Order: sequence, then C-alpha cells, then structure tokens
Amino acid sequence: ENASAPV
Amino acid sequence: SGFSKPLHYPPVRRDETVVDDYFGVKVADPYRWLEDPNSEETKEFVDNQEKLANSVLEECELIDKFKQKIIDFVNFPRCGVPFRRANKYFHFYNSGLQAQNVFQMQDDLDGKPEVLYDPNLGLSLYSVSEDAKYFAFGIHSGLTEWVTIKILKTEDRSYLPDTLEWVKFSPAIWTHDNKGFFYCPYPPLKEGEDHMTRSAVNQEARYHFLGTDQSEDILLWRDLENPAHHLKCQITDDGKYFLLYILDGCDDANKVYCLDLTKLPNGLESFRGREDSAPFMKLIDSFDASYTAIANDGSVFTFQTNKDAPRKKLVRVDLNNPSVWTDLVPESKKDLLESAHAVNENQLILRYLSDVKHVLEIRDLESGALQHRLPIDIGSVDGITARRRDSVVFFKFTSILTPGIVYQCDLKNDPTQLKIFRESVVPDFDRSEFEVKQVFVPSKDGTKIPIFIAARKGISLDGSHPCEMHGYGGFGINMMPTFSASRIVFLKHLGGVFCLANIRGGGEYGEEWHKAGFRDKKQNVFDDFISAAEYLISSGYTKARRVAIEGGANGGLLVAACINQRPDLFGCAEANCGVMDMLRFHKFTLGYLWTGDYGCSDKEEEFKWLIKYSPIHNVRRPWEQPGNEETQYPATMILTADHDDRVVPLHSFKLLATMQHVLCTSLEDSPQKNPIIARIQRKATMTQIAEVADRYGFMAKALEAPWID
Repeated sequence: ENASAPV
Repeated sequence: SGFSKPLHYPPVRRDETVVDDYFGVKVADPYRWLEDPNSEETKEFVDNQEKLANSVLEECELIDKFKQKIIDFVNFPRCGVPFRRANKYFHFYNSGLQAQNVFQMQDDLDGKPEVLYDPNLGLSLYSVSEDAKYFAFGIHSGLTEWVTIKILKTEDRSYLPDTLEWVKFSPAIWTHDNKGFFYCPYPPLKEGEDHMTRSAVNQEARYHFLGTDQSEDILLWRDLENPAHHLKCQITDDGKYFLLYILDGCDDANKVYCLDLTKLPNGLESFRGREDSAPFMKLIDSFDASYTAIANDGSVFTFQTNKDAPRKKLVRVDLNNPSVWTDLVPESKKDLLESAHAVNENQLILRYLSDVKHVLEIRDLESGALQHRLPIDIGSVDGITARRRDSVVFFKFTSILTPGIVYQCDLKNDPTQLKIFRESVVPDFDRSEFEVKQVFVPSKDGTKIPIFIAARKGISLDGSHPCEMHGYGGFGINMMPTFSASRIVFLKHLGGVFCLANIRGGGEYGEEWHKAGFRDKKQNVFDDFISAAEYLISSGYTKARRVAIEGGANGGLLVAACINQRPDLFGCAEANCGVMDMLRFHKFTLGYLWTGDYGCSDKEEEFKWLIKYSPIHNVRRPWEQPGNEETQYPATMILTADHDDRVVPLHSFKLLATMQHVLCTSLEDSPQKNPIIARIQRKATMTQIAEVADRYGFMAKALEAPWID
C-alpha cells in the first residue's frame, strides 16, 4: 500500500 | 584480518561500585551511567565512539561504490496496491528516490491517475471516507512516534480545521453516513509529563464528528483499572457494527467487543454524557486466543482464530446465541492460515504459508467450499485490502530478485486469471543470472530449519564466496524473502551469497514454532542460526572468516548472542538497534511489552534463563578457552541512533563498552585485531542509503571481498 523505499 | 591501520580505543570509565543482587547472584554493572542519554559523560562517549568509527570507515574504500550502486538500483518507479471507495481507485506512487510516496486517485479502473496529495514539500495512516469525499492522514511532528491526524477534501485538496493529537497506529474508521470516524488516541498530556517523555497508557476508543475540535469527541471505551491494555478497531462492511479489540502485551490474543450501531437512537450523539463506556456486547472477554472478524451476515459472524488451533482456522458464531461456535474452515494439520479476506459478495480468499511459501485459496463464503488453489513462487504475496462488496482483488508480489508486481483479478467478469497491473524493473540488472532455493538444515536438537539461499547460477561450492546471513527469531514474526536493492549490489558487485534463515521464535509453522523459540527455549533460536552458518560452511558456499551476520532489534539480540557463543564462525557482525541488557530491558520506555517473549529478571526462574544469553553479561575472551587460542571476535559494527524511544540506545552503548573493555583495553597486547565500533546516527531515503552503504563497505573490508564490475 504505502511502502518505504526498498533500500 | 581485513583491517591494518591500528586502533586507538578511547578511555571509557568503569563504576566498580554498581552491583545488583538477583536472588543471590551478584551482577556488576560498571557502565550503569551510560543509561542517561543527556549527561555530559554519555555525550563525550558518543563523540569518542564517532571519531573511532569514522577513522575505521575511512579505510573502507568501497563505501562510495556501494552508495552509488544502491542509489542507481533503487531509482525506479513503484506502485502500491490500489483500493476502492465509491467509484474511485486510490494508490501510492514513487518515481524512485522521492523522500515519500505520492497519493493518487482515478475515476475508473481504466481511468487516468491524478495527484491527490504530494508530501514532498513523514506521513502514515491514510484513510478515505466511504463516499470518497474526504481523507484522513497522519503527520509526524517529532523524533517520537506520535502522529497528528488531519483531514482533506478530495474535491479541492483543502484542509479541514480538525486536528487530532496523540495517535500512534490507529487509522480512521469511517461510518457509512460520512459524518465522522472512530479512532483510538491516548489521553492529553498531564501535569509533570512532557511531549518527549510521556508514556503511552490509558488508551481510549473515540468517535470524531467532522468539523469539530478533538475535545468534543465521544468517549466509547477506556479502562483506568488496566492502564497497559491497548486497542484496535474495525467496522463491518455493512456499516452496522463497530468492533473493539483489546490486547495485552505482545501476545497473539485479544478480546472482542461488538456495538450495534443500528440500535442507537440518534447515533453516536447518544453518548454525549459519557456514562463513561458504551453498551458493548462482550463476545470474548479473556486473553486466551486471537480473534479477527472476516465477515458477518446480520448477527452471524465469521472469525479467524487460534483457539485450539496453533495453525489457525475460520469459525462462525451468532451473537444472539454466543455459547455455540462452529468450525467453518478447519485447521490444516500442516499449513498456517495467515490471513483471510471476504470478497465479491460471497467469496473468501485465504492466504496460507506452506513451508515458508504462500498459497492462495478461493472459497465459497457460506459453505467454506474450495473453488481454486494457486501456489506462489519463492517470495511474498501481500496487501489484499479489497472489501466484501468489491469485485476486483489486487495484491503485491515481491521476492529477492523481483522488486514488485501488482496483480489484478476481476472475480466477476474475467475470473481465475491474474493480469499484471504494474511491474517494477531494477535498471541494468540481469535477473536471469541468479537464483533462489530452499533447503532444510538440522539444528542442534535435530529440528529441521528451512533457509533460503540466493546466489549466482552455476557457482562452484569451493568455499570461496563471501556470505551474508539474516534472521530474526521472535514474536511470531514470519520472515519472507523480499526485495532489497542493497542486497542486489552484494550479489552482483561483491560476488556474494545471501541466506535468510527461518529460525524458531517466528510464526512460520504456527504457534508451536513461536513457543519453541521463546522464554525458556530462546536459546533454540541461537542454536538454529548457528546451525545454518555451519551448513553454509560444510556444504561449501563459504568459510568461517567469510560469513557476515546481520539483524535488527530482536534480530540484533540474535547477532550479539551468536558472536558471544560462536565467535569462530563469523568474519563480520552487524547489529542494528539490538536488545542487549536482558536483565533491565523491561525498565525503559515500552520494553515492558516484550516480557511475554523474553520473561523478566523480576521472577527467579526467568532470570536463570536470561543470564545465560544476555549479551552484555556473556562477553568472553575466546582465546582463553583451551582449544581455540587462534580465535577472536569478528569485526563488529553496532548500529544505533543517539536518541531512540523504541529500543533505548543504552543497550548498544553498554554492549560496545563491555566488548571494548573485555577484548581490547583490559589487556596489554590483545590478540583482538578486528575492530569493534558503533555507527551512531545523530538524530528518509538518503539517510537510510548512507547507513546501508557504511555497513556493506565495512563488511567487504572485514571479509576481504573485492569489488567486481
């Protein structure tokens, strides 16, 4: 849905 | 030993008079003073540890190559899972490196997207009203977790004056009259407390009318006799029932109170008096099992539960006859029922975890009958938010080598067949050169532990490859092999092998898997992780000095306990925000909530298990054990922030001081040559990139792994 960046 | 520039460890003062008695066992605590983050002496320590850390990192010449690759590999468009309200569809979007996701809206499924709110001028808890005319969202004011809720009109993107303080994780649950919503805030700040230093107790369930001040909100529930009991809430898809869930600590267990909204004369305004709590039907009134409502047909509810079902199941009960509960979908004897979702008026989507891979079932809601079954490849499916009235279901698929696919399924018109709605792409990365597999590895006690292993196709198992292993092992958390941009850099440009280990204490095989790695059996978690490293070595992926281990929070505890017990096995260890003083954790901020998994040094039996693995209490010079004179600790980086109310930084600081004392500064000519440092963040995508580049640069150096173009 509102996901952080996949660092 | 990777590092050659010698190390000037700073003096750190020991208070030799601090001693505590735990049921006749004397434990000294000479770094007690590091528990105060605001004192002059603690701030000097931070300064001295930053200077040491910077000096070691300056020798790590691949930090900059790593950093630029991470930026390049993460810079791609990403779509969140869409959801529906009235006839609008909403989703999040990021071009690649925007600090926060932008919130979008469209008229039909085939419609053109418009920007509804762009924060890039931190934000959670986004919730759109039933008629799609309003949206509620949370802004983060501080360094703490506290959120403020505001509301916008979707027609012109204008704000309402409404401001709701003291929210943490509670989103707005809208009534179908569009007049307001339920939410679960903590009370206003009282005398003697301060926004930085307030606890989160006495949580309330409230109803907010649009266009009013927070001080007018209707009070539906609080319990001053049980200040630590916390809340979640929900409204039924038909709009008729408000559900309140009450929880105690970290357990998968909750109460269920139901309020029939159709029986109130003059709606929620009936409670204007207080008379302090509403007339809930208290369907479940103990903390014996988990219950989540999936559907209702009038007073007949379907629930997901773990009641006498450690792998979970679906049950049915009529609120007018609450003694009688009946199985709808029986517990599987092999697979965990992770989640369930009522869709397309009369169907159920069930998400099963079967040997740590997802399987989706589509069933009839009334009978429970199986209609289709879809096994999923290695990775994770998540984010099913469709409601019972919705005919299109969306979800997200992610894996180690798959940055993100959103799938779409029109269960009404073109059923059974998943179409791609959006697919993300990592730039300049050939995904076909790499693969992921699963093997099961024996732990100390014989239990088989599944692990995933990602590597370049066709490698020789000659011991030559650098290897990174990740795990967690607690709280019923399921560890899935998802996408990380920095992990791609490790695989491609460092020639690495990556391993994710599904150790005990997780939820992967249900509640029995969780209980076999908690409380008295916590040591099982460490033994499981050690076994996985031993397998990677004996099967010829890598060797002892070329294994790195990493983990965060309970995973940081994992790393620190494993390096204390088997330092010979690892070449690098990275613990992020770890729980390191297991005798004192429950005394700080919200650490008291973790006693359900760990136990507490207040009770004598629980102390006896905690003392054996507590990291700050088990640091020992490996070379003084008679058969392993050639062993030292791995090169170690402890990651934390100087201020952190989730996992207080005293944990990391005390460990760091203990390791530096015992291994480096207590003796004159230490065999310990591998560096022991902390990377301390003072006080966002670019912040996170710099932390991860530091950790991988340090790792490459420690494992003596060169860069590959």
